[PDB]
This record gives sequence, structure tokens and C-alpha cells, in this order.
Amino acid sequence: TVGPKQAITSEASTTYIPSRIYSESLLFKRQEASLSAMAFLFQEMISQLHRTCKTAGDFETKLSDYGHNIGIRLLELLNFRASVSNYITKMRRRDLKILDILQFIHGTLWSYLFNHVSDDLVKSSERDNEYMIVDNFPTLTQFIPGENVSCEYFVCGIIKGFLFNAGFPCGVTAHRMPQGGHSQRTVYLIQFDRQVLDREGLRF
Amino acid sequence: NRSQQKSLGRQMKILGNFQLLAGRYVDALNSFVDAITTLYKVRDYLWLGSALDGISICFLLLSYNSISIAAMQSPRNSIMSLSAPALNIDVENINLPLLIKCISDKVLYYYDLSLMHNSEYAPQVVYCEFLLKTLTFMTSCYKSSEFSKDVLDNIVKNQHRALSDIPNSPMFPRFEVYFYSNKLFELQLKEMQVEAQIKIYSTMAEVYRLLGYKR
Amino acid sequence: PQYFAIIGKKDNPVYEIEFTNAENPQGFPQDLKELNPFILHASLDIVEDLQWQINPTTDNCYLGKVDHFYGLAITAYISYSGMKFVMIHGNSANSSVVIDDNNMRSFYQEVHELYVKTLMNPFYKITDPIRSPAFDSRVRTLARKHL
Repeated sequence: TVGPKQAITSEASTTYIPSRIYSESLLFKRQEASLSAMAFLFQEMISQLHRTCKTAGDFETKLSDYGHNIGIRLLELLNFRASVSNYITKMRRRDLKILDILQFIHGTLWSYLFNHVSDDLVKSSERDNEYMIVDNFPTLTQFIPGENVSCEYFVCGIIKGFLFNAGFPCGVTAHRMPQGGHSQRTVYLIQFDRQVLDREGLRF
Repeated sequence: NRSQQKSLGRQMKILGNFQLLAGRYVDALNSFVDAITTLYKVRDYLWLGSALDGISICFLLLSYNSISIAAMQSPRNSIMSLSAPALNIDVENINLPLLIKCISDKVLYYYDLSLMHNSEYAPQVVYCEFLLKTLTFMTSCYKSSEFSKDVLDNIVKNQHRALSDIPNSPMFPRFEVYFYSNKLFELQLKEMQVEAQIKIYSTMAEVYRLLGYKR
Repeated sequence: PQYFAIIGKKDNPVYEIEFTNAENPQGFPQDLKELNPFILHASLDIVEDLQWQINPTTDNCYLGKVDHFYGLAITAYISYSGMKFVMIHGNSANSSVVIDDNNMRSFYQEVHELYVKTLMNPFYKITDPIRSPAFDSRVRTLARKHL
């Protein structure tokens, strides 16, 4: 009973020290787990959502909401640990262009989620506000037959959840472009809206 | 003394400036009457207002105190009111630049920003002469302060200057500096007539709505 | 005395506390009930204006005193997720805040650390008030040690 939605309390500074209850180190210890356990939890996720949903579209939106609830957490944790606690620190850039948060994703997010850095990151020549984020080998979903793409939305559900909470609202879809020796390649394309673009249209 | 006759000539010069500026009202469209104490021509009363403004500015600069910057405001008012119609008053602009560089520092060469610089200089004369005798007229003999028109000075400044910001690509006036000039606006302000307060907070609401500063 | 707040993106507060010096056992005379929520919502406008710009009036997470208004120095801070850490400074006289940027910037840094510790809970979703007494205990010890 400290902060309700009803009032504000007034208590004096330099009073007595209160009790010590719960604390934890924010910086990561290096922890590893097998790929099989997270793959088993991932297929159990897709199995339960296959069980309790009717058609493909709202299944995809529910999986994207599942990814969203990791991404909105993950933004502040990765930026605070890239600016690293009680140790004396200096905060980061807090980047605000479009072309460097995608650089931040392709550099730090994919090398945080996985051992390897993300592969390629190109724009679209035919239209602006379309950005291609591509890998060669999806390590979330390498265990499903390749003709289904909807099970690939969870990771781009992260990316929308990484982007909308960072101040750039957008929308993502994913397709599979079988280019080269990689049969599954998994393009994720990011559709922004107009109302952000003219904002950076206003900023020269 | 020469101070009393110079102050009476300055008061008559300010009255001549206000009357001759008031003479060129309603554009003189078909005003061919007898015209008592007026000219009532196409551009004569604006030119006589400019000449009276130059004489009033010369007399106020010679008398170097709240009445000093009234003619400096009235010169820009005459320039703007003539510039509602056609106007080419570059000689009066050069006379105002010469008098303002003799007394103050102009340091500006921009179109329609010299009036804003003149008004910002014109606030400083009343700001300096605040620490003086509180009552000097008789219509405000039982007043409290000269704050009652000191607020009307910078509200007519904000009204004449905020309309210049109409587009957002070549913004001549940048939102931040006029928001921070509205920052030091909030003086004592508690006891005043209620019609004055509802109009002055309506002007602050108007400039904030036009600026987009919604909260 | 200082009023401290953390405000959401849809203009709602998740944390609010007011802490005073013990000489004035009652703090903020008559401003506390009416003026202090309204001037904070007024300052949210100009913090929303300066969040997207590049070169301020470096590093964009901290910023100085954002306005000065009835002799109150209002100091802000912008987190990575968009949360805003506006906290005002009152006194009977005028107040100096820029000399405490050696200390108050660090105060915003570990209360940002505390907010990241709050956010990592999977049960705690955003647009929820931070209804935890442990958070109060840490932020008032940080208010004591960063006075």
C-alpha cells in the first residue's frame, strides 16, 4: 500500500533507514541451455495455439502478441546492459533514426537471442518504408516442414514489440524466399505507417 | 525650466502621434468632407503620422520615462498600418534605425523582424523606469502599478508576432524562444479586473492552440 | 521539498511520491493539492517536444532543467521505452539544480535500474501502477542519499 490511483503520500527526507527485503544483480551471468528444451517449449506453444484457435489470422496475431510481450521487456534490459548498475555508468545514444535501431537489432538483439549475429539487412528499392531483415537459417523453427510460414511470426512478433514500444509504430509480416542453398531463408518485412515518416519528413 | 517645456512638447508630440495615427483610420475611402483637424486624403495622414512619429522619437531621445518607448512602438505601428495598404517608408525606416542605433542597439537586418526587435527594446524602457514615481497621470491616480498596461505591451507583441509563424518548413519564428518568452510572462497577476484576466488567458489559450502546445 | 513522478506514454502515472526536508514538516504550502499535478502535465508537452530532436537547446537519456515556473525548477529524464521521469524542485527561495547534476543524474540512473527490475517481471504489464512497498523503500533511501 504505497501508490494507489487515488492520492500521493508525503514523507520526510533524511529519516530512518527502512528494512531490506529483496534485491538481485541486473547484469547477466553467462547462462546456457540446450536448443532442444527451448524447441520443445516452442512447439508446445504452437500446439496449444493450434488447439485453441480457429483460423490462421488470429493465430498469427496471438503469436505476434506472444512475441510482443518479450520485446517490450527486452528493449530496456538490452539498452541498460549495453550502457553498463551501482557501478558508475554512462547512458547510451538512445537512438532515434530508423536506420540505426535496425542496426541495433541486427547487431545486438540477434547476437543476444542467438550465438550468431544477424546476416543481412537491406532496404527496398521499389518503395520506401519497407525494410528487409533476413537471415539464412532460422534457429527458432528449423523443426517444422517449410511450407508453413505462420509459425515464423513469433520472432517478428518480437520485432514489432521491439519497435512500437521504442517510439516507431510499424507492422511486420514474414515470408520465405528460397534463395540459394538455403531452402528456408525467412524474410521479415517491416511496414511502417505514414505518421512516423513525415515526422522524420519534418526533421530535414 | 527647459525640462518642463520639453516634457510638454513630448506630451503634445505623443498626442500628435496618437491622433495622426488615429487620423488614418478606415482607409479614407470617399472622405472628401470638411476634415476638421485632419487631412482625409489617400496617404496624407499616414505620412503626417510618420512625421509626427519622427518628431516624437527625436523629442523623446532628446529628453533622455515610460513615454519614451511609446513613440518607438508607434513608429512600427505606423509602418505596419501603412503596410496593410501600399507603403514605401524606407526614409522613416532609416530615421527609426538611426534613432534606435543612437539610443539602443538594433543589430538586425531582417524583413518584419525589426518591429519585433523594436518592441523588445521598447519593453526595456518601461522595465528601467519602473523604479520611479508610481503615479504620473490622473486617470490612474488611485491605481496600484503600471503592470496593468505592462501586460498589454507583451500581449500585443505576442498577438502581432505569433501570426508570423504560419508554415512549419521555413518557420521565421521558432516555437521555443516565444514559448520561453511566455515563460517569464507570469508575474504577480492576482488582483486585476476579471474581464482583463479572461481576455489575457484567452490570448494565451489562442497562442498555445495555434502553436499546438495543447497541455 | 520535491515531487517525483514516472509518467506513461498515454499520459498516466505509474509512480508518484512527494518528499520534503524535515524542518518543514508540512511541505509545499497549498501548491501540493492543485498546482503540482497540473504543471507536471504542462511540462509533459515540452518533454514530448524535446524527445525527438537531435541537438538540444548529447546522449538524449538525461536532459537538464526543462523550464522554470513560479520559481520551481522542473527536471526531466527519458527512459528507453518512452517513460518520463519528471521531478520538480521547490523551495521558499530560488533553487539551484545544475550543481546537483553530478548526483541527480546518478539518481535517475539507478531509479532507471529499479524500473528495469520492475519491468522484468512477466506478471507486471505496462499501464499498471507500481504497487510495491519495496520500490518505495529503495526510492526513499535513494532520495535520502542523493539529497
